[PDB]
Amino acid sequence: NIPSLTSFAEENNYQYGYTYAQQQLNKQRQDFERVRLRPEQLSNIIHDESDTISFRSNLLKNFISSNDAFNMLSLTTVPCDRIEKSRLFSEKTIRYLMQKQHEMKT
Amino acid sequence: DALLTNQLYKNHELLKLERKKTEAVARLKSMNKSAINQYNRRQDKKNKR
Amino acid sequence: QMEKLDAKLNHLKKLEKFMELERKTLERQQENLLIQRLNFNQNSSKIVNVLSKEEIRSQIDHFKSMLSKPETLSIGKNPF
Amino acid sequence: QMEKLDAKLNHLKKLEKFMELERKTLERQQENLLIQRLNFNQNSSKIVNVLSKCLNLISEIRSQIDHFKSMLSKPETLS
Amino acid sequence: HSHPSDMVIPDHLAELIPELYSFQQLVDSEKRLDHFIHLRNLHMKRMVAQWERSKLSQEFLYPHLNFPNVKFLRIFISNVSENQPWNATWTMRIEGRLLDNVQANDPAREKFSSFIESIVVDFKLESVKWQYFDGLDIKRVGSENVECTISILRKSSPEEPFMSYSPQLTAIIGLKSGTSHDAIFSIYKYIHLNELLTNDQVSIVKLDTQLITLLPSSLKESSPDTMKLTDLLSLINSTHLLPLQPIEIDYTVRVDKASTYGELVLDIEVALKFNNTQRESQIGAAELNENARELEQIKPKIALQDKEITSVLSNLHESNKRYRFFKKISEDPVKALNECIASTSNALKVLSGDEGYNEDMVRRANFYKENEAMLRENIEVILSNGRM
Amino acid sequence: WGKYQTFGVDILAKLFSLEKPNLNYFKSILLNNHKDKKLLRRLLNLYNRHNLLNDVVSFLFSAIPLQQVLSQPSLLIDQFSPVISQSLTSILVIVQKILPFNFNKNLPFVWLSSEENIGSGLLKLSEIILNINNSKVLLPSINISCVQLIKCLVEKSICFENCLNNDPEILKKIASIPNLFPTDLEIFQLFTNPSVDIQIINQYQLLYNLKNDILTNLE
Repeated sequence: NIPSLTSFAEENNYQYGYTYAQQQLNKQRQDFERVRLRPEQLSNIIHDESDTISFRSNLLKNFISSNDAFNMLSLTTVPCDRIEKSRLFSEKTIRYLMQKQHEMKT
Repeated sequence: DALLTNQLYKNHELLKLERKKTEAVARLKSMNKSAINQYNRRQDKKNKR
Repeated sequence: QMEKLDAKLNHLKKLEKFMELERKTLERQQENLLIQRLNFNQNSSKIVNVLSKEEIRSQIDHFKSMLSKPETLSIGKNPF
Repeated sequence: QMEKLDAKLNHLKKLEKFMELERKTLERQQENLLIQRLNFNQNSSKIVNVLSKCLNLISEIRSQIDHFKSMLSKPETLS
Repeated sequence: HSHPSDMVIPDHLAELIPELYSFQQLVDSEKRLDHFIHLRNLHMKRMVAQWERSKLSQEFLYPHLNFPNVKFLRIFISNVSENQPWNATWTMRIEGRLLDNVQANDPAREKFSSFIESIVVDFKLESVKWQYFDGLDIKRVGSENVECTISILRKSSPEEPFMSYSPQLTAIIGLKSGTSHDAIFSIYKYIHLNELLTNDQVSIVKLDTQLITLLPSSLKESSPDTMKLTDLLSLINSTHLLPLQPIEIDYTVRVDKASTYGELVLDIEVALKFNNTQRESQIGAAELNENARELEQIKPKIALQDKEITSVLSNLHESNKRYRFFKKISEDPVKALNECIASTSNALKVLSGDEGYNEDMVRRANFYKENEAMLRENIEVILSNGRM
Repeated sequence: WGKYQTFGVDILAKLFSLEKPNLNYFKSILLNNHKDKKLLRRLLNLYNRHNLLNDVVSFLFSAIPLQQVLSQPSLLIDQFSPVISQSLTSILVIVQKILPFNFNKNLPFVWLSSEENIGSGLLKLSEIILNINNSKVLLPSINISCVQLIKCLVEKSICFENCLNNDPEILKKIASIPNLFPTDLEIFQLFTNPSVDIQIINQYQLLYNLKNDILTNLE
């Protein structure tokens, strides 16, 4: 097949109305461009991450994540002088930067 | 899609090639037709004399 | 860390470029040697098959006998 | 990320050693080229020398053999 | 669930924490490092495959100049002939001497007896063979003279692929010996430089005056036949190749000369199981498999680190959400405390499934005075269709 | 991740097939009725010379998964042959019919030696595709597309250097690409196997004749 560019012309094709070579080329045209342009009627209809995203699950997760983070704010009756600060380094990041600074003189 | 792409690239090259063929074809006709008509007119005024 | 990474990367890339250039040069010199050898042997065989048409019999047979057995080098170990 | 990078930067040394293997192989090919060049030079020189001996002992025809002597007088016989 | 989305720390965190650029261009600095390993691996898959193809070639067969598998061995062609008037004696001999620091009376020496494939001295008295001692001692009777063509076959083991060629092929190729790959490659590179390649297909090859004598017995010198290359490649396999390598020397045993036990020279060399072991086509494959085992050892420690990288990235996004929620409140605590309520009851209306207008908005009368436009449309639409 | 970029390399492959208005508009955009003259000259310098051309060619060198099909052997090329074929067709159109003067930077040189070595990737891909069909429709076109693309990139790099004449030591830097320019042994292999084509070994032998003309002009 792989019919033509002349078979795609408007003269050899039907229009809103109101030969043999044309009716032979339009067989191969409709038999080529209906196995090429047909959509996939099976799975892999996900196509990406941002099509199977769920508004209901994210809305439920945000309803939980706002409620518990607001219960963290108001109901935690620890005064501001008593809120102890967290460490800016870990127990492993403080070992690796003692190791690499020891090995930095090479 | 790949085969029709390759056919789309095939068709442009064929079309470009044909013109310079038919430029040689059409000039072959008319200049020979000129050379025919010159070979006609070589004898035309000859017999008048 | 980024400086040591880019230093070793640049060194390995320059080593790759040098090895590639030397391999290309070796392949070129091998092909040129083979071409020159074919040319020399073809020319010598052509002029000896032309030239053959006493003493000239002995010298022509000497050159054809030397051409019949090309030789190589004596490469071995050192006994003493 | 730095612990991830240091593993590959320790991995690079074997790929460095493969370059030394390639340098060994290229030096061996250089040895081959030198030995084949030496075996070519002496054979070409011996053949052109006994060719000169034949043209010394050999003496539409004269101009042909003199053209052959113009050929093999200098080592242009590769051309 | 390999999400491509959450490998990006796009703008809102990198502007606040400037180390994230120092993180991100770290990761990109890794991504061009591993790719450099990848172009390395396709390099090491190449050169080994380059060398197993060129294993047969003499680029890696004749140079072995660390230790070549060759030991030279000289041979005296001796002749003792006495008891003649000056019974003509014919004590002809062949003596083998290994070129080393070795002696003549050395016990268990690599002579021409312990290590020679064959020495077939073809005499003109009676011809002798050598089926695979301190010397070759031949003596028959006779009177005048004897000439013997001394022929030495080298140790023609199957692991020395350097074989001789035809007397014609040496004149055109230039190699008095070599492998079959040189015999298949030298005429191939000879064809292209003198345009003997033809087209009708690449298989057809014009023959030459130097190529008609390649097959003289096959009768192709009678017709300049531009034939296929297939007949040429099927020609040079046993029509010219593999003579079991002979050396020859012509000499006569003389009637009056005394001896040649210490006077004559020869040149024959030979151990062989070294250079075919440490080849680059197998050492490179062993190094490739070593680096592959090292990659498969180093990979799960990388995967266990990537697990924790993703688990810390998820916590970074979760903490970013709570930082934004705690900052928008602290900036304006009356407008954020109206957006926190109006997006909580609306977050319940959607999750419950209910819909519609706000009940307390449409209950008043100014709603139907500001929406005077759409009601005159909808009342006519419902009345004209007959549903009012 | 998602095949959405593979739709763009077909829009660019089919819209380059007309030398009428399509390729004229693409030419005047990539190289350079009375108000859009002001609009186009406003949009072109709002896009941050010749950033558009190298961006389009570098994106078309993306979506050809060289790293993925060369990491692990026939399934991935049998799945991605149309996108590879149309991407190579688009790059061949841009190389042959757009690049031949207002340039000020050597674009085929910075594509050939951009530390990713896409020419070696195309050569290994041609080796891979040549080692499946002889040992599944588009592959004879893809082989010739790869080899002709490498040849046209090298020749246009040398031609751009001859036109610009600012970097004289590039004949070393072109010949110092670690897996370009296939050796004489694999071409010796290709001239013996009957399962190969005629145009494949023709493109290979003119690539080798380009390789020899590199080394002759080198010194």
